[PDB]
Amino acid sequence: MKTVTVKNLIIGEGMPKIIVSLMGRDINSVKAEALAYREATFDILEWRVDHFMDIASTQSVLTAARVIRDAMPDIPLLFTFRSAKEGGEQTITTQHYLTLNRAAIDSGLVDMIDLELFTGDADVKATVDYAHAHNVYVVMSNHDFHQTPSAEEMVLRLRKMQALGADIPKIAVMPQSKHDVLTLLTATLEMQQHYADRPVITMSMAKEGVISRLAGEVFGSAATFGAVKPGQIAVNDLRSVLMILHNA
Amino acid sequence: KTVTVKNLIIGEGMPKIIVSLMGRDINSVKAEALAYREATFDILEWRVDHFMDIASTQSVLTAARVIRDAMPDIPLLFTFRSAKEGGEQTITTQHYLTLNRAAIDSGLVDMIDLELFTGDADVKATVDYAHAHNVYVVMSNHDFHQTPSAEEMVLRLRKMQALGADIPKIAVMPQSKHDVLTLLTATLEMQQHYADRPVITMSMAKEGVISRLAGEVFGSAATFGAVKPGQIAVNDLRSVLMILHNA
Ligand SMILES: C[C@H]1C(=O)[C@@H](O)[C@H](O)C[C@]1(O)C(=O)O
Ligand SMILES: C[C@H]1C(=O)[C@@H](O)[C@H](O)C[C@]1(O)C(=O)O
Repeated sequence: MKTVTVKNLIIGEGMPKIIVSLMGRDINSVKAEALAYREATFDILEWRVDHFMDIASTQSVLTAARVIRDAMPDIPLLFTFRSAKEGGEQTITTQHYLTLNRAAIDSGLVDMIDLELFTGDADVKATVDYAHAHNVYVVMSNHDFHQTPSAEEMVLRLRKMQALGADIPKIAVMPQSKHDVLTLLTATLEMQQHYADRPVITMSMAKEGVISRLAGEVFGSAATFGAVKPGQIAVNDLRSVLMILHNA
Repeated sequence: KTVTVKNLIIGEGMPKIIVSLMGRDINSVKAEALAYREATFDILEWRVDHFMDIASTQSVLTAARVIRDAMPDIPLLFTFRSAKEGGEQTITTQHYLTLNRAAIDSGLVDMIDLELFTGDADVKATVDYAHAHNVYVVMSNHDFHQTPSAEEMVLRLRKMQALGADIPKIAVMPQSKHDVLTLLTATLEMQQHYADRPVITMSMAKEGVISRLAGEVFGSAATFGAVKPGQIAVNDLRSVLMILHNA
């Protein structure tokens, strides 16, 4: 199990790491959230770039990145444009997605980038190599906000992410039943004990899936998503459960 | 259905917290019952198998009286766990039935524990005796070595319902991480497709801890906490159950 050490956070060891997601529609609103999030205790800051309106301007995007980086200079910073297709806030062409992600990478302002598995294999390969050339780590991601694929399909996707050079494969799926939550946990475990040689993040969405945000140390998810301000768990509550589990 | 003891409704809301009282003699039992008044929990289990002076029914019942004296309004479950199923000692079947009939008669306890594998005829006879005296049965099966198939566990929990258990209960020892999922799988199947009453399930040890926490999710109506591995301090346990319940 290779691990990813960012700043001094070690992902894939110990208790799962708590990610919070910062959403801002403009520079002022990113800055407001950056100030408010800075009071809070968590492990990784995800900047959800798809909420930012001025995405046509790479310079504006990089100004927003710099504000966040400067607000929390020591926090692992993850740059994420989530496509509408996978539950994001707006549409983007594959060429512009690549422009932003490459600009984030070569800016030096971010520690990790999110890259969607189903962007296209040539574009994903290329972008993984560029990130690695610039010492940025890749969280490769797939989300299904409608339903849960079979255990075997989910494992196939995570394994393809490893094959593509992902530092941290990630998958998030929507339960339609409690059975679906067991399927996601079963997929996580198979990955952990038969395939994973790097950290993997998995989650079952919504109220039904909350247990998957708590059970990561047990079945093999290396990070979880927490809220500063269904399924969303406040970071101090989240950390409480993770410690209690860890020390049992 | 649910099961109500002293206003505690088992089978609704958050999983109920059981704490076990474990004293080897009357001194220690009296001292523990007093200290246990300071903790917050839903159900008090008296683990009768820890008690050394076990041959004397009168001695056992006196220990029950001390407990009831310290905590008059707590739901009280009288449990002799045979060594076979993880307990501290073994008694004759006859004395096991004698001790349980004595607890039932005494009016001092609200529930008894009967082990499913005690024998079908003896089990039904005791279940009927309990209900005749308005005492509920937690029917139990524990495997401290391994985890049976989810199919086998569901079959056991259904067989407990068939013999009249008010609350079927299985606790099993995980050997693999998969074993923990298997227990959760059996739990969900029971609750959603078979259970017409509350059911308690647990995966033991550290590996199984999530099963102590996730009862609301997968269908276990109660869990075990400690006042003093895989054990969780009652206050910590309560904290986690509330975070899950209120999400
Ligand atoms: C899983 C979480 C994310 O993907 C974040 O980017 C998002 O802001 C919140 C989230 O969807 C969640 O906590 O359910
Ligand atoms: C399942 C639990 C019990 O049955 C209690 O009698 C015992 O004290 C503790 C227990 O074995 C547990 O919490 O694992």
